[PDB]
Amino acid sequence: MLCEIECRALSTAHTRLIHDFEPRDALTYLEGKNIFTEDHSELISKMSTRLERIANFLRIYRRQASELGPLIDFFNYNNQSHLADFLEDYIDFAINEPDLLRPVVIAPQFSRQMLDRKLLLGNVPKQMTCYIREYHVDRVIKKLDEMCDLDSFFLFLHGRAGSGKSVIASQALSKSDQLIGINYDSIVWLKDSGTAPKSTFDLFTDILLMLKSEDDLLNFPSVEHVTSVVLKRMICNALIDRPNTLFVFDDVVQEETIRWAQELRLRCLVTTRDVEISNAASQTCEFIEVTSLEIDECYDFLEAYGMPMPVGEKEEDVLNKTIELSSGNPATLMMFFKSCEPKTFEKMAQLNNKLESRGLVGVECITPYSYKSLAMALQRCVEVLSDEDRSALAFAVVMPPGVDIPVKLWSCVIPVLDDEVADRLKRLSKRGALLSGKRMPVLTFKIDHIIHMFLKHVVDAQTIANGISILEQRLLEIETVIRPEDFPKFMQLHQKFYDSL
Amino acid sequence: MLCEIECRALSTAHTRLIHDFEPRDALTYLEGKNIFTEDHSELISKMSTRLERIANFLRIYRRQASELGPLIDFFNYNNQSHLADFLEDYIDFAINEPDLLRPVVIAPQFSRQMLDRKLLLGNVPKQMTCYIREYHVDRVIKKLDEMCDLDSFFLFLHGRAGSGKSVIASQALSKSDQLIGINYDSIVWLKDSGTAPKSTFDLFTDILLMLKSEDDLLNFPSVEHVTSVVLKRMICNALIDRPNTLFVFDDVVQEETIRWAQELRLRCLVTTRDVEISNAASQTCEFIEVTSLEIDECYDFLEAYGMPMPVGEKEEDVLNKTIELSSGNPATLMMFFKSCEPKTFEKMAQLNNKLESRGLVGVECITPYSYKSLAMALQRCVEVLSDEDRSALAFAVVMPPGVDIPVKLWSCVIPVEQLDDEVADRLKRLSKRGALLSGKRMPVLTFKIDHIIHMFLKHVVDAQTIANGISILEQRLLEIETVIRPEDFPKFMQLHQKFYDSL
Ligand SMILES: Nc1ncnc2c1ncn2[C@@H]1O[C@H](COP(=O)(O)OP(=O)(O)OP(=O)(O)O)[C@@H](O)[C@H]1O
Ligand SMILES: Nc1ncnc2c1ncn2[C@@H]1O[C@H](COP(=O)(O)OP(=O)(O)OP(=O)(O)O)[C@@H](O)[C@H]1O
Ligand SMILES: [Mg+2]
Ligand SMILES: [Mg+2]
Repeated sequence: MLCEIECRALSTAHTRLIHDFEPRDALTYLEGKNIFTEDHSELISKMSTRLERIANFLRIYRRQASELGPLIDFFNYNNQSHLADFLEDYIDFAINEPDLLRPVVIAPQFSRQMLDRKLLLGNVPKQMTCYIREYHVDRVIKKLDEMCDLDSFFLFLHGRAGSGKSVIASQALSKSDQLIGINYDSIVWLKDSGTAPKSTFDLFTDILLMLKSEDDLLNFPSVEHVTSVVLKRMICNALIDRPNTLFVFDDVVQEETIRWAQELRLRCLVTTRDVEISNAASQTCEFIEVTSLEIDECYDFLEAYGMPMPVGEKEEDVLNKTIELSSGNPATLMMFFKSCEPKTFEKMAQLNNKLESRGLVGVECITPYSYKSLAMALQRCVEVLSDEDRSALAFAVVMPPGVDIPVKLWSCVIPVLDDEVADRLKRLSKRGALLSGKRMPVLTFKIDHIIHMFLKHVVDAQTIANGISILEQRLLEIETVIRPEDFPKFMQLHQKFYDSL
Repeated sequence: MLCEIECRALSTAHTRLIHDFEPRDALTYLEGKNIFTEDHSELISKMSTRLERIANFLRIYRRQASELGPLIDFFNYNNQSHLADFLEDYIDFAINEPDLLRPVVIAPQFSRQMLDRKLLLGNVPKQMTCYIREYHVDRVIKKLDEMCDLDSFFLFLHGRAGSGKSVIASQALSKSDQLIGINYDSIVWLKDSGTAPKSTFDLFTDILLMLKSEDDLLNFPSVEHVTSVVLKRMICNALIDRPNTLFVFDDVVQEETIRWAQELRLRCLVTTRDVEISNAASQTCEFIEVTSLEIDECYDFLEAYGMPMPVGEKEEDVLNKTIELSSGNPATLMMFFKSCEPKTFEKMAQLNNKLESRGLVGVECITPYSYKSLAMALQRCVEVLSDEDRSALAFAVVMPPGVDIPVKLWSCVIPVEQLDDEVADRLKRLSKRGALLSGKRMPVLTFKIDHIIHMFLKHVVDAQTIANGISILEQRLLEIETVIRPEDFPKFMQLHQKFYDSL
């Protein structure tokens, strides 16, 4: 055999071996330099046209010669030195010059390549135009290039529900023309939502078909009936073709799906609500959290969608009302714009009210989200919890939202040393991100408003009157500052908040 | 047919028959040396790609030639002597010079990028990164190289449940680049869990497909309906292609599965809870036990996963609490880390408590194990026991865990002339069928019971059945530290009243 460079030279010099070069002329000389067999020679010497005696002379040559020499020592001898010189020069700018082009651009316009073509068969969705989160979309791409060498790995883009985890993939894959082509060769993107015990197999049924190209979606058999093991090994098969290929698993909720991408040794990205699905993986597991929208970042998001900026004082405040409500949440923001009809501080403030008094359902819209209001979405990240975690949850309604509070101070309204309350609470601000893991000054959690007006218009009416009474019970006996235990027996600073019941 | 060495040479020299070798070139010459049929020849001469006219030329060749000769007497004639020479050398370091074959005509092609390949397709799972048990992973690989010559054999990697038997295979196969390529040519890895009377056939249904390459997973017929005998002989068929091939049978529990790998004369590794499945084998049966984690080894496991080391005294003790609890058990350890939230001696000691008072379910996690808590796992190794062994088991809760005690001293709480030699008999069947106790011979025939293998029982046996074993204890109990408690002082088990209080 030869190699990519030695075969690449017979590739490069081709509109020349088309114009002038009779193969027969070389047969006698190459049956001799022992790079042919008499069946070979005649096999090529009796062809109808030359494009045959040439394509056959080339295909057959790249097999027999211990190198490319006994062919330049022929174009020289055949009055065709003008050929053997080109090929000589090509051997020189490869073995003497250790450089040619690097995987880059001499065939430009990846604008429908890396874009359109490669992305659309990855089923990547349209990236976002009118706002882009730098910080994160950047960090991601970075943590990708870092691993494009690695042989299998898990990138967890964990975050809040509806909080815009998927858009950043569509952006961080569509923005940079390196990830596709350069770092990774192809892309395959599947939304999971594996709830069933069968969704997680079936996902990797449609991946196998995401792989299987036009190469028989007709011959698509009864894939539906195959063993877990057969489909799996039958993907290892289909994988020869797609080396350095990247999977996006938009919205995973089953941990079996992750068990699967590590059984299969897959390079994958994951967008998920629940983070602990990563324990199923003993691997290069690296994560990027998707914070509630920073107080500065949101502002920018606003003007991005022609949304008016504060003139006075208690009008930016009647905007801080909204950032306070949608405690940093893209999708519940988008439901707003879409539903801020006039666009005045006026009609926005009508809504700040519809919210305190109709929860998330008071903005329920046709947002580009696959959900009406957030409530529809959250409903799920709820039913997933343990019947025990579920209980301890819907009780922590009765609270100060956007207020930082001690563990014992929570122990009062919660079911079961109150070290176990501490335990559930963390399982929560982890399994769908619902609170706050704050270590110092003192082991305290929080509860945002979005993650509240959901609860608010969702828990059985009596269950609130009950949590509040259960509050006052303990509550007795013997601003940038956490409220100490010199003054716990009264939660009266927040009587204010507590009035709204 | 040929054989493992004659077929192993066409296996070894393969990134060469990929780079340069047209099968058609050999058809005319082999229809002639009478090692083909005209249907055969055209059958291979009209293929779309060469990887076909090559895989078909190889599969078909290993059938027709009384030996491998009429193929080296061709690569010589086809200007491809650089091939026929490799294969000549390979015949030489097998029929003349034993041994020199692996160092010489095999290693200079070792490719660490080709493991990975071989491995993904053996369905070997990702080896473990952040901790590796030297002692064992090493011993294994050793006991493998020892047999890569042998024609069929059983390596039993027996051990406790969840105690990390399978990880060591993924490591001992993925760490050393000799086992794959050098010692053994290819690898096939299947998790058994054969409970049904049909799981054990079906396993060897999916192996047959593990073998059958892209060569018709489309044409996969109604394999489901074939006789035991036909599938079996139909694997002997499929085996011509995979000589020196290694099977891993992650977690076997049916002994029929072993009857099968010895009917088939298979080179296999086995990870298992129950050890007696080896009696079904009259063979080179060699075993490696997987001990509870050594008291030093565990420590290392800890720091491996950024876990804090003892500053004071009764804080390493409130670590020795945990090693004492998970009486050397990887998977029940992993459930811990995953669930040691802050990571302080504090929050770890909260858990030392959740354990004494919620058994294994007090750490039940999403560990990389295929089980929540160990309990889910053990449940099985339990329902396997004989209804009689099952009884004698759940009674030996009422005990001192991590305490070494006499047989008669057990005879008291256990079911069944007048000689308690039968208690002795069940107890051994136990620390063998899932490893549950302790086979200690001298000073005196005594067993033990670890804590993990206890807080399972603890939160599992019917409440009354404990109040009952304890009363049944005191009954006999009367009548007429590095030292076993003698029989001068048996009538009182009061040293362990301490332990016994927790009831
Ligand atoms: N420019 C933008 N960048 C990021 N997110 C945006 C942008 N514009 C709007 N969004 C909001 O995010 C919504 C969809 O977000 P996304 O699907 O990423 O959330 P998610 O966290 O993936 O939720 P899930 O995984 O549960 O579907 C949009 O319909 C919109 O409400
Ligand atoms: N080297 C290791 N590093 C970290 N964790 C380990 C290691 N070995 C074992 N474990 C623990 O054990 C789990 C898998 O254990 P393993 O599969 O080895 O046990 P097993 O004896 O095979 O049980 P079974 O026979 O039922 O498969 C891991 O998810 C982890 O919790
Ligand atoms: Mg989405
Ligand atoms: Mg296992």
